[PDB]
Amino acid sequence: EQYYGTGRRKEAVARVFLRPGNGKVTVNGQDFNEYFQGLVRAVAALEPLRAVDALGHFDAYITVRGGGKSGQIDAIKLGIARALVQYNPDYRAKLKPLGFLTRDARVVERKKYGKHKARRAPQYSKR
Amino acid sequence: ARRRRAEVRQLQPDLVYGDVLVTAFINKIMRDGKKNLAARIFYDACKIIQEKTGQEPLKVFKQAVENVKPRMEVRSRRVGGANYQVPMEVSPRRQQSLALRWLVQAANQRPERRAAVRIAHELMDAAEGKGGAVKKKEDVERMAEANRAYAHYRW
Amino acid sequence: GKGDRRTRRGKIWRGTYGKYRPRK
Amino acid sequence: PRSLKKGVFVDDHLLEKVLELNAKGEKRLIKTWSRRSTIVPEMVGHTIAVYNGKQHVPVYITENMVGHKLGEFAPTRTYR
Amino acid sequence: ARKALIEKAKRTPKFKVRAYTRCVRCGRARSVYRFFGLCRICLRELAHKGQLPGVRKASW
Amino acid sequence: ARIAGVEIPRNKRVDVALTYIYGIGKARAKEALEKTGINPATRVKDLTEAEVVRLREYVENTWKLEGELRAEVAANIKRLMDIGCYRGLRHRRGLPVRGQRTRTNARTRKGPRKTVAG
Amino acid sequence: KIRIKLRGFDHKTLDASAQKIVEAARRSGAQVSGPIPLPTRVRRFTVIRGPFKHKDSREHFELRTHNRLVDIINPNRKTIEQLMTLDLPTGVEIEIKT
RNA sequence: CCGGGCACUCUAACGGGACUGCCCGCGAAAGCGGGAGGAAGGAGGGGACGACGUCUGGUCAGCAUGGCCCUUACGGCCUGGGCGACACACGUGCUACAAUGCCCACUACAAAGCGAUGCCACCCGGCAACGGGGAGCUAAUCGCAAAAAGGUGGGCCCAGUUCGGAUUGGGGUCUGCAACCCGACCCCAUGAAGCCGGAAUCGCUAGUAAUCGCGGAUCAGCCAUGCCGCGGUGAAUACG
Ligand SMILES: [Mg+2]
Ligand SMILES: [Mg+2]
Ligand SMILES: [Mg+2]
Ligand SMILES: [Mg+2]
Ligand SMILES: [Mg+2]
Ligand SMILES: [Mg+2]
Ligand SMILES: [Mg+2]
Ligand SMILES: [Mg+2]
Ligand SMILES: [Mg+2]
Ligand SMILES: [Mg+2]
Ligand SMILES: [Mg+2]
Ligand SMILES: [Mg+2]
Ligand SMILES: [Mg+2]
Ligand SMILES: [Mg+2]
Ligand SMILES: [Mg+2]
Ligand SMILES: [Mg+2]
Ligand SMILES: [Mg+2]
Ligand SMILES: [Mg+2]
Ligand SMILES: [Mg+2]
Ligand SMILES: [Mg+2]
Ligand SMILES: [Mg+2]
Ligand SMILES: [Mg+2]
Ligand SMILES: [Mg+2]
Ligand SMILES: [Mg+2]
Ligand SMILES: [Mg+2]
Ligand SMILES: [Mg+2]
Ligand SMILES: [Mg+2]
Ligand SMILES: [Mg+2]
Ligand SMILES: [Zn+2]
Repeated sequence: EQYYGTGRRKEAVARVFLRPGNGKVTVNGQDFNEYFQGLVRAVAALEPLRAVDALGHFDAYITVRGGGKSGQIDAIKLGIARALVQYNPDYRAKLKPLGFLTRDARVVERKKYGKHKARRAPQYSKR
Repeated sequence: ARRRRAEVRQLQPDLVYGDVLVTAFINKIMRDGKKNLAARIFYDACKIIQEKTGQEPLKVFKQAVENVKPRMEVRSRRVGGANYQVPMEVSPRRQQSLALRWLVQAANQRPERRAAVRIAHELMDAAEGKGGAVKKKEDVERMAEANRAYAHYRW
Repeated sequence: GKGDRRTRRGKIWRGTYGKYRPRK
Repeated sequence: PRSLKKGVFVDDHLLEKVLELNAKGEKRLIKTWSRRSTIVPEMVGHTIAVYNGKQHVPVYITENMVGHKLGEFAPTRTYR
Repeated sequence: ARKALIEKAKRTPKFKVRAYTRCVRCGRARSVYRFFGLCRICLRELAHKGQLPGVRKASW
Repeated sequence: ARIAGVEIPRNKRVDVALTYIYGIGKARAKEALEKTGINPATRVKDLTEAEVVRLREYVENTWKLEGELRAEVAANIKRLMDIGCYRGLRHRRGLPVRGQRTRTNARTRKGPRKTVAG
Repeated sequence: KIRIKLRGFDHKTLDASAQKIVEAARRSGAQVSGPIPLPTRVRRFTVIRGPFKHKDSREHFELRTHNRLVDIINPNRKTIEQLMTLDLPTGVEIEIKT
């Protein structure tokens, strides 16, 4: 009937709700391509369905909030793959060599006192 | 890298051609962290090269990069006072970085107005064996075979 | 650019409003 | 670009002093430490010693200079 | 600073604009945090001592 | 096409070709193209003399312009310079007026760097 | 409507205070909604480490105001019976609005 | 938005979780190489944390303090001026020299904070800074608020320009007893140098550099381009 995964990337979450359907994807009450599309990276979110050839099987409804859009895409990528494994746990062995089910733990490195931006040091003269 | 080998960064396959060399080229185009703009430059240049020439831009991009790969270059080495321009080979990883960076830095030296026009035109010339990028490659291998007299300093 | 105060961009750089960057 | 927007400000020190000097006719030099104030038309023709911080400088006030402030005519620094 | 310059305490300042911060503990003129009423130095000295409730070390 | 005192912008859009008038920036050009009912995008070479004569009517006598402006500015300097004004003293010695610092970076107002010894 | 606003600098004094209130109101009142945790207000202060510069050595401190909500639904007496003055915690502070 | 529900996102407290524990190889061992499982592996990433001591380092001008001087005065009050001076020199930054760009309209996705005489939605006047009116908020419930780069559409067509916003004339708002020395902000006009920088030299090894905005501390106001934080997009390269 329905399968779910959460997915997260860089202070951004996007809950993926999978239902068997024509292949049409809604994101925040907008068309998938009316939200994205002006962004070349957008197709990455959907790569889990091409790894299992789940293209024409599922419809998806997503709720994406937080962060910027490019991180929103990666969270959708995971949430899609998470709902995919809960659907058929035999897809773990399929999806895992690609890493689609791993979380990207890289977040903005905090700024540190004495530097300009958290690594970049102020330039000096000595003379 | 004093300690380790400092392994290579593994680039993500191209979103379009599934090709890592594409992404690596797109990155050299990207400035100020705009990967979105850099792709739209590259892909809108793929339409120029495929219309103004009835040939697949995939094989031309490959063929252009190959013609700019230097087989040898010159390096300095501190010897007996002032140093020397010493010829030696180019590891195949460095042939990649140079030829890619050379294509991009050449295209921006071009006369054409819009970005993707310069890229596609430079690419088209580079595969054909001409254009500014192939001159940097043909000029480097001219440094070697010129200072060839120091081929015993190989290091 | 960010220097011209009679452009929208030079208005957001100073953090002010005017004819070249109204509120709503 | 200069702005007081209304109630063009003048110090109460000289104001009550000058308006009384009109009713008795133009007087000689006047001591003033308040250059904060603007100039008003009823100063024209007078002589006012404005403080630069060190001395009192005689300033003949005329019709052309009605808009400004005192001390615009009594500079502070001294260069070369 | 000087005991005379703790005249801000007695302000009756004749102009509100002449009210200035004046760290209370040490009589510092310049850098006075307003929520504590201390100066940046008296703030660190009282924080370490533990006399400022809720004020811990900052780490993240 | 001569609108103000002798002034001949050409071949470009009309609003932008008005910038080439002294007393006209982008705010005055957009205003004249608005109040004279002219498309700002039309090329200067494609301007109707009936539109051009309407433009000359407007701009010539609405605001003080090119010739008079230069004299009005200078006579507005001599004004504060002839009186003992402080602002006038700075205009004499070629220094900033709006209250900037001169210890460095006075370059635009004054005499690109003339160096001495130490 | 019975609102109870718990605020304190220590996060163990609020919890020591909030749990005690649910246990006195769950013997009488309906299912109390629960100890719902509200976000924290974090005031930060950054101070140069010494006097008289060495500008680039500052160490910062933070003062965190933790918040909690209570919301007993329809409490009458044996709720308010144990709620007059039985609480221990000190760094805690409470308000009531209806 | 209501009814209603806690599952989800979240919030903020308690826990679990990774240990070379499992497999192969080497090794005497410690461990090194590689592999599966796993959100994560050999210090997962980032902080706070800086030993015996060194430099007679820095500060008696934050405070404390030994000695020495001053005592109608080195002290005390005020107004005014100065800390902003300008023939030059260095440091650190900001904005740029443009088309991977500038401008205009339209439209989309943050994290972290601040606010009771303050934050001020919203309405009216004003080109606008802003003024009047006035709602809500002791604030996950209201407000700062619009995030910007981005996307779609359109304009400029390589030019000291629709690049660049210095300088200067002119009109005006606000704070403040008061803006001459000496403030910020708005509107009109002016539209400078500058077409990627000599010798030399600086930063960073991954969410890093680069770039884009946002907030805060002090503060009536502000010369904040500073500083301390926040997230958005997101590289190149390391033979040695
Ligand atoms: Mg950043
Ligand atoms: Mg610094
Ligand atoms: Mg230093
Ligand atoms: Mg501009
Ligand atoms: Mg001299
Ligand atoms: Mg003392
Ligand atoms: Mg003050
Ligand atoms: Mg000159
Ligand atoms: Mg000259
Ligand atoms: Mg000369
Ligand atoms: Mg000497
Ligand atoms: Mg500092
Ligand atoms: Mg760790
Ligand atoms: Mg650690
Ligand atoms: Mg010493
Ligand atoms: Mg100073
Ligand atoms: Mg209006
Ligand atoms: Mg709430
Ligand atoms: Mg709510
Ligand atoms: Mg609440
Ligand atoms: Mg366009
Ligand atoms: Mg020039
Ligand atoms: Mg221009
Ligand atoms: Mg040019
Ligand atoms: Mg390092
Ligand atoms: Mg402020
Ligand atoms: Mg200034
Ligand atoms: Mg700021
Ligand atoms: Zn103090």
